Amino acid sequence: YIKAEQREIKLRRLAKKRNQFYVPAEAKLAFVVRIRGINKVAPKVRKVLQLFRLRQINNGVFIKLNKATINMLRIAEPYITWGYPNLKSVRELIYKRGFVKHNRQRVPITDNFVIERKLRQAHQIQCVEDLVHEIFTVGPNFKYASNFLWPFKLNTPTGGWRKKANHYVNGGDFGNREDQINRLLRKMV
Amino acid sequence: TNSKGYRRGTRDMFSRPFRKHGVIPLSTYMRVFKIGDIVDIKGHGAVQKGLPYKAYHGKTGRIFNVTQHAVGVIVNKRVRGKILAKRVNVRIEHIHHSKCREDFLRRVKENERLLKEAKEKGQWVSLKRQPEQPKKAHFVKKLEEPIALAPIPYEFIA
Amino acid sequence: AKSKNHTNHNQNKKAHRNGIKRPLRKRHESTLGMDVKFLINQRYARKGNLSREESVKRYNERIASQKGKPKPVTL
Amino acid sequence: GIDINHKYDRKVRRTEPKSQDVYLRLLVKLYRFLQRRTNKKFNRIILKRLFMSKINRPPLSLQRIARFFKAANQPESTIVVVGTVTDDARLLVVPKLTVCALHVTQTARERILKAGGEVLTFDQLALRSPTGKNTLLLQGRRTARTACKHFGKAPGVPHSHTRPYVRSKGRKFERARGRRSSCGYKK
Amino acid sequence: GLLKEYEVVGRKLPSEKEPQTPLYKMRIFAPDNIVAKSRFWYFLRQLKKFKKTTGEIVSIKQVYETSPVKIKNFGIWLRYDSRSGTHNMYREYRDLTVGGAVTQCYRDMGARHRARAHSIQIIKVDSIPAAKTRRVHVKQFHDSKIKFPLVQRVHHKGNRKLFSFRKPRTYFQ
RNA sequence: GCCAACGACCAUACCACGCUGAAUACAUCGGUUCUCGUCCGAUCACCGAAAUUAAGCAGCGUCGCGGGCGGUUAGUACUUAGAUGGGGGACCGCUUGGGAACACCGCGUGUUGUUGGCCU
RNA sequence: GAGGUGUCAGAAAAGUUACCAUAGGGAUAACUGGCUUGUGGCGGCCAAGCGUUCAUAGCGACGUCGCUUUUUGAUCCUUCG
RNA sequence: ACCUAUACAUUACCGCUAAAGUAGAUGAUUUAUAUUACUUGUGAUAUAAAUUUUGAAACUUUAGUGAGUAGGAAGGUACAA
RNA sequence: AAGAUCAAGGUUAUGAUAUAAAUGUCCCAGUGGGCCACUUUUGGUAAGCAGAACUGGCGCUGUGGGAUGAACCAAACGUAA
RNA sequence: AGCUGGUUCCUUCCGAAGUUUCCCUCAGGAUAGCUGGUGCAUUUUAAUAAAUAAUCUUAUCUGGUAAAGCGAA
RNA sequence: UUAUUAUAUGCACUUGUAUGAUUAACAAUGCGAAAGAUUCAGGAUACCUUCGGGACCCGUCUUGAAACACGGACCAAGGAG
Repeated sequence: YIKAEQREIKLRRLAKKRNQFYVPAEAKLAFVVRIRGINKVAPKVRKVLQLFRLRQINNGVFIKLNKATINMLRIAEPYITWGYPNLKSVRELIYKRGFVKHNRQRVPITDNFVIERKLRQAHQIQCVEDLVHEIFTVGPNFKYASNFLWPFKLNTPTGGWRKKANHYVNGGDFGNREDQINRLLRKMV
Repeated sequence: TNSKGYRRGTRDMFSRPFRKHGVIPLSTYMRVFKIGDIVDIKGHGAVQKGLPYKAYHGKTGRIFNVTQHAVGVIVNKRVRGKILAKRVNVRIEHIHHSKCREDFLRRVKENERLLKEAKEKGQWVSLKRQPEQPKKAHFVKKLEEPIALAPIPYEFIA
Repeated sequence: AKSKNHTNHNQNKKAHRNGIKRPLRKRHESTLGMDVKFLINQRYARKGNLSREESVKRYNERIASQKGKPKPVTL
Repeated sequence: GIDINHKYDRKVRRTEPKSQDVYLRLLVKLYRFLQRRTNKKFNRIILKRLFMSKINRPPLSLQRIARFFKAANQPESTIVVVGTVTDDARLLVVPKLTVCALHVTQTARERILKAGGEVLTFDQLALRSPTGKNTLLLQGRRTARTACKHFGKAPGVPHSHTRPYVRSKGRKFERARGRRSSCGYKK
Repeated sequence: GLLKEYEVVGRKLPSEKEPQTPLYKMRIFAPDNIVAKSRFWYFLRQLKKFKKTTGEIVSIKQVYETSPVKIKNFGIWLRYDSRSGTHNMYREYRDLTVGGAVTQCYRDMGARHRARAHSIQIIKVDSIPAAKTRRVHVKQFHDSKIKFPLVQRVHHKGNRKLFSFRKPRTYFQ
C-alpha cells in the first residue's frame, strides 16, 4: 500500500522534470451509496438497485469498476452518489460496519480468524485487512469477497446539499465526484 | 376495434429495399441448415409460401425440424404471460443462419490455442474475456510541438 | 356510459411478479413435425443398437477386410 | 426502504410431522438425535421421510421388495421402506430379507415371515445399523393415484389423457361434443 | 459557484491500429473537478464532435492564478442565453483573481439580465494592460491621484448588547 | 491476361460516347434436305460451307451519367435519463449516455468459385 | 359434408304508458356550482384606408393578441334513500 | 451555520420469518484435594464441595424485516351447552 | 439426419446477484367502474373532457414538505432514546 | 332480485385488481392475468459449479419512428 | 551494512484488559423501623388542573367522503356466510 502511493508520486515527479506529462493510470474500484427511496422509482433502476444489494437508503456496497457496471450506475445516477474509496475508508467500513453473509444471517467479523474463516482458499487472505486488500486492489476473488460483505449501512454525512438530485457539476451531489468522495465517505462512516 | 389480420403493418416488413429487387438469388438455399443451429428469421415478401407471421420477424430460434422444403424453428415468444414455445415452419428463403453461434465456436478453438500456448509457456492461461478497463499511465510527448488552443463561441448567426 | 377499452397498464408488473419463466434445454429431446419417416427408422436405430462393444469391433473388422468405399462420397 | 424484502420468506417444508401420532414423533426424535450426532445422510432423510404426508408416502408392494434383490451388490440387504408395506399375491417366490417398516399390512407380514424374513421396527433398525449399513431405502409410486390423472384437465393444446371428473362413465356421459371430430371438435 | 480554474484535456479513444487522436485543451471555470470535465466536453463538442464516453479524459488539472495580489484589469468576452435571445457581451472587471473576476461575473450576469449560470458561456480571458479599458467605471480606478470618499457605513447589529443603550448614532463625527 | 461453359455476390458489373480485341472461342454470320416451330426458316429446328472483331460480350478511356465507400456535414439534427432548472405558454438552456440524413469532397468503374482451353 | 342463427362462440318475438308501478342510478339527462370559452359580450396591438389637407379628432380593412364567464355549446366532477 | 419524517445510523425491547444446538442421568459436567501411574506436566481412581429432574408437539441461541383496503392463512379471546 | 457408442481437452470460457429457486394442487378468493403525474399522443378551440403507449403513484399511504390538499416532492410507518 | 342497504371478537403475517377473452354481454359472471394458502422435489440455487433464474455488458439479428429527403419512386 | 518488527519470554499471583449487549470500583442518603407504619422514588387510571402540539363523522357505495352524498336523536336486548 505504501509503495503504491510512492509509485504514483514518482511517476508524476519524473515526467514533469523531463517536460513530459505522464497522465496517471485511470482509477479502478468504486463505492456506491444509496441516496434515493425505494418509492417513486422507475423499475429499470429498481431492478438495478436490488442486484447491487443496496436495499435501503445510505446502504452502500463496493462495485468493481467495469464497462459492465458503469452503465448500471448511469441509470442509477440520481439514486446514488459514488466515488473512488481510499484505503482508510475501506478499513473504517469493514472493522466497525462490516458484517458477513453466512447462510442468510448477517454475522459480526472482528476476528482475523473469522475472515480466515472462509477466505483462506483465496490465498493470501487470512485477515480483516486482507479482505480489504482484495476489495481495494480488485483482486481475482472480488466476486466472492464483495458478496461475503453484506452492504454497509451508513448514518448520513455532514451537510449533504439540499439540491440532492443534480449531477455533481451543478453543486448537486449525485455523480462520480472522483477523489472528493474521500472527504464525504470518511465523515459518513 | 383493432388491427387483426396477419399482414397488419407489414408494408415495410415485407418490403424489398431499393436495388435488392426481384428473385431470391440461389445462395440462400445453398446454406445447409442442420438441427440445433441458431437461425434468424427475416421476412422475404417475394417468397409468399412459408411466410413467417409478423411477430417472428427478427425473433430468432433454434432448428428442431428439417422438412422437405421447410425448416421448423423454435422461437420462444413472450406472451401475456407465460413464454410458450412455438414451432413455426418457415422457408430458407426467409431463414438465414445466425453467426451469433460462430462467436462461441471461434472461442472454443481460440481458448484451446491459448490453453496450449500457455501450458507450453508453463504459466499462465487467463482466456476469459474481460471488458475494457480504465487503462494506463499515458505519456504524451510533444514531438511535434506543445498543445494550446482553447475554444468557443461566436455562434450567432441565424 | 363510456367505459374504457384497453390498457396494458400493470401487465408488465404482473408478469415479473411470478416470472414469465423460460422452460428447458431438454437433453431428453422433444419431437413433433419430424416427417414421420425419420421417426420410423429412428425407432429401429435405438432397437438395433443392442450393446455394443463386440458389435462395433466386428464391423470394424469387416471394413478392414473390405476396404470399402472410395466411390460413395464422390457420387 | 427495503429494496426488496418481498417474498418468499415463509418456506415450503415441515419441521415436524403434521400428525398427532405419539409413536411417529418418537421415531422423528430418535433420528433427529442421530442426524447431526452421526453425520451421514441416511439419518438426514429418514428424519424428513417421517414428516411426509400420507400422499408422498404411498404403499410399497412386496414384489417391489423382491425386484430389488435382483440388483447387483444387493443380496445382504435390509430393505428400508418408510411406509405402509402391502402384500402382492402375484410373486410366487418371496426372498428371505429382514424388512424394516413403519407399518406392514398383516398379509404382508405373513409372506415376509414365511420367507423366512423378519418384520422390523425402525427403532430396532436404528440400533442394528446407526450407520445405515446394508440398508436400501425404497419410496412408493405416487403416480398411481386418481387425483394425479385429473391434473392437467385442459382441452385445446394437443394433450391431455387426463380423465374428466365424471361421476358415471358411459355413453351419454361426455362422449359427444368436444371429445370427437364429429360433434365439432377433437379434444 | 466557488470559481476555480482548471486545465482539462481529452483525446477521443485509443486504438493501436488507429494513431494518436489530436489532444484538445481548455480553461474551465468550475468549483469542481467534475464540473471542469463537464463543461469541457460541452465546449469541445461545439467545434470537434467528441462525446464522452466515445471520449477520452485525459487529465484534469487545476491552474494556478499567476498573481493574486496583482492589481489587474481583466476583459472577459461572454455569451449568454436569454429566453428568446442569445447575445454577446464584453465587460471588464477589476479583480485580484481571474477566479474572482468570473465569480463576480456570474453574480453580475445573474442580476442584470437574469443571467442563468447554465445560460452563460465563457468565451475568453485576457488581462488588459493599459488604456484598452473602454470601461468607464473601470478607468476611474486607473486615475492618478486616487483618494476617494468612504461614503456611509454598516452598523454591526447592534453591538455585543442586543440592548444598545449608547444609541447608534449615525453621526461618526 | 484472354476465352468458354456453369455460376456466386448482385449496377465498381448499368448508361452514354469513342477506341481496341491475337489465339482455343462466344459472337458476328451463311445454307434450308430433314426433324421441328413460325403469317414470315426474323425467332425457333436443322446443315456449318464463305466473310468479321464493327457490334453483342469482354476490356480500355471518360475531372461524364449513374453507382459504392470513407471523411466532411455533424456530436449538430434528434433523443434516453435528471432537477422544487428557465419560459406566460409555445417551448428552451444545462447536465449523463447514444447518434443521423441530404449535400460536398476524395478514390474506385466488376470481383471471384468450379471446370476446359488459348497466351498475344 | 351440406342447410343457420350478421346480436355472425348460436333468444324464436310488435307498439304505447302525460293513468303508471317497483328496485336502483349522480356509472346518466334536465338543474345550481366548477373546468373550458369555439360561439357571445367587452378591450387591445399593428395600420391599408376614411376623414379638403393630414393613417389613429372620431373610425378602421386584411390580419393578430386577450379578458370576461353575464350568451350558447362542449362536459358530467358533485347532487336522482 | 442552523432546523427537521414513523426516512437514515446505533441500542433496548415486541412480533414474524430465518439460521444452529438442545434430547448418555444406573449418566454427564465443573471445582478443590489425597493417593496412584507417567514426565517437566496430565490422566485415572478415591474423598469432599457444587450444577444438572428440559410442554425436547419447547427452550436457549441467533439475524433480517414489519404501510395496508379487498382477500387469504395462522394463533387466541368471550358466550351457551 | 437423429438415437447414439468411444476417446481428447489447464482455468468452464461477459458482469453483479439469487432475497434459495423450480414445480404441483386449490381450479382459490378479490377484481372485470379505475383515477392521477413525468414523457410520448389521438379526437376536440379547449376542459378538473373523451381515448392509447411506457413507467410510477393513488386505489390499499400516513408521516415530513408544497400555508392548505387522495394523487406532486421527500419517504413507504413495530415501540422508544 | 345480476340491485340497495347491513352482516356480529381480536391479533399476527403476507397481500390485490379495475385488465384479457366470450356471453341480449356492457350495473353480472365464467375465463386468463394479478392474490394467498397448502405443500412437494433439489439445494454446490442445503442444512454440521463444469446446475440455473434473470438484469447489465458483450457478441449476433430485427425495425420505418424522430430526424432527413423532394435538383430520390 | 543498518533499522524495524515478530518467534526463541515459562511458572506463581493478580480488585490488571477483552470474554464478542463488559456499568461498576468507591461512597453518600431514604429505609425494610413486629403488628403498626414513617420516609423516598415512580405513574394521562377514572377525573380534575396548567402548558404545547395533533385530533373534521362513523357505517357505506364510490376514483376519491369531513362533506352542502345516503342511514344513524339516545340506550338496552334479539339480530345476518
